Amino acid sequence: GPHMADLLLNSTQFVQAFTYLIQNDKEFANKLHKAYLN
Amino acid sequence: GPHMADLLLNSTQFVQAFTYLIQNDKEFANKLHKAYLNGCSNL
Amino acid sequence: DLLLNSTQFVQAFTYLIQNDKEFANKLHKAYLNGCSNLLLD
Repeated sequence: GPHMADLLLNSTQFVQAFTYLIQNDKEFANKLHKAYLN
Repeated sequence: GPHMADLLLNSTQFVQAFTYLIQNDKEFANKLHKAYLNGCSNL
Repeated sequence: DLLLNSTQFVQAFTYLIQNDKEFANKLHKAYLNGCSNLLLD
């Protein structure tokens, strides 16, 4: 039984999934800076 | 409870929910921010 | 290195996820994968 609350984007598992993604995606920061400009 | 699988967000709903959460949830935003910094300095 | 602050980052991220479809989908796949683990155990 995963809970209804466990599937919210801000739950542990997802934050973990996202931060891992962001922290490790080499291009992410460029994509991010280039996007402050625009 | 209900059938959890039915909570599954499509890519458009996903972008809506994320935007909302990153804009109104300080904890959420800061964790993503720190992942950004770390990424920067690590890479 | 620019190094945005958390105010600047939210704005940039919000913009990114709304406009760069490649990146949004990447996050969305991350999310689906998390969902899969949870739901299909």
